[PDB]
Order: sequence, then structure tokens, then C-alpha cells
Amino acid sequence: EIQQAIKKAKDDVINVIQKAHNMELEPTPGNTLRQTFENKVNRILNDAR
Amino acid sequence: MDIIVSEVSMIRDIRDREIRIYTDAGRICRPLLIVENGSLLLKKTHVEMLKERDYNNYSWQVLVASGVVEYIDTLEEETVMIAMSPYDLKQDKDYAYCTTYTHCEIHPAMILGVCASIIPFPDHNQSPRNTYQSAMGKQAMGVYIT
Amino acid sequence: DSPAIELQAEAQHTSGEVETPPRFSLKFEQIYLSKPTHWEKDGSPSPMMPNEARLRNLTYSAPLYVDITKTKNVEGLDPVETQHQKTFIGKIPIMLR
Amino acid sequence: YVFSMKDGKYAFKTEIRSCLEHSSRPTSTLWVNMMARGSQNIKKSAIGQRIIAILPYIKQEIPIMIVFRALGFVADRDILEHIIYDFDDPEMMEMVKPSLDEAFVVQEQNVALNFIGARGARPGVTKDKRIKYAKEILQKEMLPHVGVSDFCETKKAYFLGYMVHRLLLASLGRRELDDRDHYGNKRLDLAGPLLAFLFRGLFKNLMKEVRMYTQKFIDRGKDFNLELAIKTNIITDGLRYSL
Amino acid sequence: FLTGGAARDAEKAKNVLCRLEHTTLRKVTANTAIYYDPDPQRTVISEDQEFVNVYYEMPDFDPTRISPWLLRIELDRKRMTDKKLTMEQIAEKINVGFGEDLNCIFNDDNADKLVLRIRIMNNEENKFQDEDEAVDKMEDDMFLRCIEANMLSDMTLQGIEAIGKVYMHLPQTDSKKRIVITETGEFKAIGEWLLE
Amino acid sequence: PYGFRKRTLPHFIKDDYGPESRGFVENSYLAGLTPSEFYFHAMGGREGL
Amino acid sequence: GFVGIRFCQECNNMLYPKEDKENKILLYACRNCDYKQEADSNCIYVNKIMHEIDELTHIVPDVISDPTLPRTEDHACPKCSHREAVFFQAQTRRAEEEMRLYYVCTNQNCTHRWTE
Ligand SMILES: [Zn+2]
Ligand SMILES: [Zn+2]
Repeated sequence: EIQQAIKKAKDDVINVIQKAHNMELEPTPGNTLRQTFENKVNRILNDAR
Repeated sequence: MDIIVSEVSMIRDIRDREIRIYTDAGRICRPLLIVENGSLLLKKTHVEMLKERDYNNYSWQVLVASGVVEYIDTLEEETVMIAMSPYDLKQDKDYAYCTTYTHCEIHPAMILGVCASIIPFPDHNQSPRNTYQSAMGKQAMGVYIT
Repeated sequence: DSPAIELQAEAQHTSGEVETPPRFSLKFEQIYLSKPTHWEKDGSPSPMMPNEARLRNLTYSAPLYVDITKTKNVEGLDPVETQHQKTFIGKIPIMLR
Repeated sequence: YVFSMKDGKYAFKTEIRSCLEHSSRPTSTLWVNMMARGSQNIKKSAIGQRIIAILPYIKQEIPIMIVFRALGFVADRDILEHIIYDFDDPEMMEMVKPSLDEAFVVQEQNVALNFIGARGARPGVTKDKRIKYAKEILQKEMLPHVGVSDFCETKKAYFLGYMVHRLLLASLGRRELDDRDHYGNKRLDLAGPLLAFLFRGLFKNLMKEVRMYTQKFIDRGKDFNLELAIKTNIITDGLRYSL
Repeated sequence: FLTGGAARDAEKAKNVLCRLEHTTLRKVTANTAIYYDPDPQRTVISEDQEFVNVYYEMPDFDPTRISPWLLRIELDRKRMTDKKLTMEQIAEKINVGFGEDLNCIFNDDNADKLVLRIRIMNNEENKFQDEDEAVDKMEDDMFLRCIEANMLSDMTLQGIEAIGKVYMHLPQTDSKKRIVITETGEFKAIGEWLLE
Repeated sequence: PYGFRKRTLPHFIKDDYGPESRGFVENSYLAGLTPSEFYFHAMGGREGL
Repeated sequence: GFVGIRFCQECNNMLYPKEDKENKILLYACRNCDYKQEADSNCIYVNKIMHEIDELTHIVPDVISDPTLPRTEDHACPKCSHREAVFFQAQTRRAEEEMRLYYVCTNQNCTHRWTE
């Protein structure tokens, strides 16, 4: 279950990278697209951990 | 090993159209294997030759002069592709992380030093505790010299 | 790469000064390094040991010898060359192995 | 090396510590900087960023174009061929404008040498010793690694144009800025070069002592002994003390 | 913190943000250029020609006294919408930051691009002034460039020069919320909009 | 950080933002680390000291 | 449009703008010399704050011979229909806020560079 959750989180962050590369990531107010993407990736990894 | 020695570092800055040649002292290099076409240049014939340097003469300088091991410095690491193992080389192209490999690590465990390589299974421990063991590894007791 | 020593005599404090003083040139061209050899109080050389240097609190060093070319030139005369070979200049320490 | 300053009058700096290989006259630091945009002047608002150069043994700031004209290039097109490799680049052509807009008074090589020599240490008189001192700075202090002999101004001008080209490339982000803790830009001094440097110092001291001995034994008209001239304790004592 | 409708409506809070955040020309425009215009009613830009003759049909100054040098500023529409500015505020800010020395001609609201033509009128009464020696005698295009740098890097359209980046947010804890007392006697925390 | 040219290590690819090159560790200390994520753990553990 | 400067045909200096009133034409003249010419365009200084970079011409086409760059085999070339291409991000200070991929055709005879 832990390995499947880690693989699912890796697939989710790969999909996040793919949608960021495809110009589909809308930046949140108060920060840039770099900070929004980094915050999304860090939140995904911390939630998975 | 004809004109240029293996000590000389050289960089091809492709994105900036530059060639940099460094022959000066102070540079630090790692000897690494040479990979072309997804295959190592080290073969089992070289293994049999390295099983008879224990017998007579097939020293490490012969292996460097054979063209399979090159001294790659830290400046040339920005332009080369190095792998963990030949298992990374044998991956199929449908899920391959990379298809153009130029170098391969002989063993990753040599990135450690002298007092940090004495830890049994250092990858299962903590890095500050590994630094502590390297600090008190010099404070151990034993036969220092014969 | 060291510059050669060029000389010119200046006897300006005495009468009868020669308008063309003699001149000297010194050049160093060759370096010889011998084995680490210790000279005792009587001057007898002996090959030192690193254990001997550790026990006697000596320095594990080897002497260095230089070849000196000395050219003596007079304005209006042929200069003459003199070779001072194997001139001892000092002991450089030797790292072990 | 190209670095960025968060504070001060310099938006970006380029530093090179050039030295002649395996020789004396140790390493000289050459800087080429750009002025910060935040200058409270009405005239300097349209000028904007401006390229200046900091020379060895000179405490003043000299624009790079007077330095380029001091190397024997009075035309702007030749200097821009030296610096700007491709003439089709718009914004770099705009960026090289304000230093040229500052440097109109200097348009001749000897005037440039006088401009260099008037701002250096111990300034001379009647402009000829200042020209000679400027040639001494440009030949023996500016980039000894590319050449210290005569007729080396072409390669020095090429290297200066390449380094200004690198600074103006890093002004736009087309090339990444250099990193101080990047270990590829670092070297390790082992026992070899360090003992070589001690050998340089002790050899210079030995030659000074030998010169003193033969100078105090040459003024009396007599000769000298070469074995008595060399004090053998100097190099051994210095190496023993430093080790 | 905000009071009234600003604390509960995001639009009035964003209008407060536009009154607080430092908005120079750097945060609103697209690009600048300097042109030479020998004929103001027959200018080189054809897209200006649809409206500049509208501006010079009933001019406020003699067109034969203006300088041929023109300053063409093209603005960004998205930043213009984000800062909630109108064009007449920008023209008034130009006219109070430079006085009567500059004439400003602005584009229409529904144009494809926001085009600005800034000119200087040749003050012939000030051209005969004495006491002018070694004071960097100044050319008209160079003067246009220096006042262009002045209006690009120094002046403020709106906000405070000592205030940098401004963020709008809602508090999620009971520390920056407004704690009030209800009619029942309980403490109610209202999460009003606020500025950082 | 990208110590190399758009790479944390030469064993990865340029412009890679995946969790292997980012610094995320998908394995436990009981299972053992890959050398890249062990180096990233060294990066993390140096900062505490 | 954008304009540059011109060099003197006699002493290779700048040719600064100048306005004379007897013909209502700009003259691009020499300031250390006596050379002058007419104006082909009308701009003297264009400054762009948010400038649109054409970085596809900025990237060197030799980066197809780079083992450290990623490769893809799904996005075909728009010019020569090559399946293999090299995708990477730009290096300028404007392009890191977009996460935009830039594709270079790996064919040595085509070397098409584009953006998807
Ligand atoms: Zn001319
Ligand atoms: Zn193609």
C-alpha cells in the first residue's frame, strides 16, 4: 500500500509537470508560476509522506 | 595516449560555442568507464586480462591506455552522461530515462572518503550521524603502525 | 627563469677612478639533487634514515648542488668564463616514499 | 568570473585574476563593471548603465573605450568588431551605446595613454612618463597570461572584447551567472606549487644576499669567492621554519 | 484592515490595493520609442492617422510651435485592467508632473493598442534667456530621451513609493479575524479581507 | 539547487523536474537509498549542522 | 520595427541623428568627421520593457549533438516530419516563469526549431 501510494504520488507529480509544460497551470495570486508549481509539488510530496 | 595525456580537461560549450582546454595543476578528476552505443567499452577479455595482472603485468595504466577509462574532471561533468550501472544501459527505449550515455560509474560507494567508508551500510543511517562517525573515526583506538 | 646577476664596480669614493670598470655576470643553469645525507660534527657524511631522523630529531633533507657560470668582462678585453660546479646551496626536505 | 551585487553602485561585475604562468610578479585582479541604474542624476538618466574598468595599480575608474583606444584602435567599428561578434543583435548594440557616448574627448592613442597615466599611482609630468607608465600597466599588469612581450595588444584586445562580450551576455541572462561555491571554478594547491612558491621567495632572498655580498666586495676593486658568496642557511632555514 | 464594504467585497479591496501598491510606468506599459514627426497631421504612423487629426482639428496650442520630436508609448491592456486605471488619470498625472511643457495625445478606449504621443512645445519666450554657459547645452531628442527615462523610472501613477509588493488574503485562524459580540452574548469571528 | 547546468547531478537529464532529480526519497532507510537520493540526504543533513 | 546605427565611411565612428530645417529631413551625420546620409527609417531609440524574444533563433542548432539534453519521439517535426526531437527550456530571464518547452529537430539537414 505504501509503495502504491508513492507510485501514485509520483504519477500525480508527473501529471503536474506535464500540465505545467502544456500551459495549463493557472498561477495563484500572491506568487508567481514558479512558486505556485513548487508549492503544488511540495504539498503533494508532503501529503504523500 | 598519443599526444594529449588523460590529465588534460576539455569542455565543449555547445550552447555558447566554446572549447576550453585546461592543463594546469589543481584540477581533480575521477576515472570513469566509456560508453558508446548503449554499451560499455569494458569486456570480459579485459576481465581476464585483469585476472592475470595478479600473475604478471596487466596494470591499471594499461587499462587507461586501452581507451576504456578516462579521467573526467568536475568541469567536464556538465557535458557528459554517467550512469549507475549497465542495468540502466539495457533498458528498453519505450521507458528509457536516457538513450545517449557517454560514461558509467565503476561503483558509487567510492564517493565516500576514508573515515566515512568504514560505516557498515551507510545508506541506512543518518548523514549527520555519518559525519559524527567520520569525526570520531579518527579518535578510535588500535594498532596505528607496525 | 631567474634573471642573471649583472654587476658593475662603482669606486666613486676614491681618486683615480677607471672610466671602464670591470664587470661580472653570474648564471645558474643546472640542478643536482643527491640522496639525503647527514653531516656529523666532524664533517663525515652518512646516509640518514627516516628512523634516524625521527630518533635524533633531525630533518630528513637532501643537499642541492648548482652549477655557476661566472663571466668576467673588461671593456676592451676578452671576457673569461669560470665554472663553479656542484656548488652546495642548501638542504631541501624530502617527503617519504 | 561574472558576479552580481545586491548592494553598491555596480549592477554586475566581471573579475579575472590573471597571472603569468610559473613566474614571479604575482596575480593581478582586473575588473570590468557596469554602473547601477539607480543614480540620482538628470543627465545620467538617459545614459543609464555604463561600462567601466578597474586596472591593476590604479585607484580610479576608467571606461573600457579609452582602454580600447589605448591599444591602438581609434575607430569605433574596429572595437565593436572586437567586442560584438555578430552585428545583427539589436539590444547588445543598444547596450554598448553609453560608454561610447561618454568617451568622445579621447579619440587618439596617446591621449588615451595620458588618460590612463593621469589616474594611476605616482602620476608623472609632461605626459611622456605617463604614456610610458600606461604602456607598462597595459603590457605588464593587464592580462599577463595572454602575453607580456611586445606586439601582444591584438590578443589582449581580443580577450578584452570577449570578456566585455561575456559581461553583456550575462546582463541579459543569455548565459548563466558564475557561482562562487561551484567547485569546478576551484583549484587545489598541494605541496608542489606551495613549495615552489617558497622556493621562489627563498631564491629571491638568496639572490639578494649574494648581490649584497658581491656589491660590498666589488666597490673595493677586489674579487670574491663564490663559495663564500652563497649563504646556504637561508633556504634550509626558511623551509624548516615554514614546515 | 478594512472597514465597510471593502472588508467584505473583493472589488473594493482590490481598489484599495490599487491605491496602496506602487504602480510606476514599469508595471503598466509594453514599450517605448522615440520618433521624428515633421508633419503632425501627416505622421509616419498610419494607425495614429485615424485619430491624431481628431486631436489637431481643435488644438489647444499652435501646431507650428511644437517640436518635431515625438515620444510614442505603447501600453499593456492587461496591466491597465489589473491596475483599474483610466486614461484621463494618466494624462492628468503627466500634465501635473511636467506642467505645460508637454502635450499628451492618447488613444481611444476600444483600440487594438494604447498609443501615446508626447510632444514638447518650443517655448520661444525662454529661448532668449541669458546666463547659460558650461551648463551642458542639450539637444531636443536627447532631452526627450532624458525626460523619457524620468517618466519611465521615477514618477508614480498611484500608490506609495515606500511600499513594494502587496498581497490580498483572508485569514484562516482567529487572530486576524474581527471578533465581535453577537446579540446572544457569544464571540463571533468574521474573516474579513485584508492587506499585507 | 541546480549545481550543474540545469542539473542537480550529471546522472540526470537537463530540465528535469521529476522527484528523482528533485530530491524526493521514495525509499525508506530500511530498504536502502539510491546514491542520488543518499547525496540529497547529505544535502539535507549538512544544513542542520 | 527596430533600427540600429550606421558607421562612417571615412573614419568608422557613429553617425548621430541631426535635424536641419532647410529641407525638413533628418540627416544621420558624423561628429568627428564630415560624412552624412539620409534617413531610411524614422526611429532613433526604441526601448522595450516587455520585449518579445524570438529565442528560437537564439538557441544554437548544434545542441542536437548534446547527450545531456532530453529526447522525445512523439512530437513530429513541422518541416521534415522527423519523429525524434530534442526538447528543452530556454535560458533567458523571462522564460522561467512560463514552463515552456522548446523543440529542436534532430535531423542535421533540417534543424527546425519550434514551440508546442
Ligand atoms: Zn566620419
Ligand atoms: Zn525536421
